[PDB]
Amino acid sequence: RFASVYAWNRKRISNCVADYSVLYNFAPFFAFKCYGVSPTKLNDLCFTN
Amino acid sequence: KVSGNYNYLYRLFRKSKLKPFERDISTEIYQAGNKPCNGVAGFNCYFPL
Repeated sequence: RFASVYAWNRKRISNCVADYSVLYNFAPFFAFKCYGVSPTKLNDLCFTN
Repeated sequence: KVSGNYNYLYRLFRKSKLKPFERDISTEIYQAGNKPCNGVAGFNCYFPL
């Protein structure tokens, strides 16, 4: 029941350690377009939030 | 111009980072995953230029 584009919900994530290397198996994952941050340099970066 | 010359491009992805004063002439597809792409350049496989 994901929300609409006009009315979206923010899912705050602050108490856990986030690795993306195994979340690819929860959906077909049609798109993985993103920015200068390296896709492999996502599991190690210590984001403030 | 409205589109700009596409002759001048820059690389985005490679397995190993650069060494001082080395050229990297190569037309390939970076494999951002465990999918052996043959040049389709779709999901988990991107054009570096």
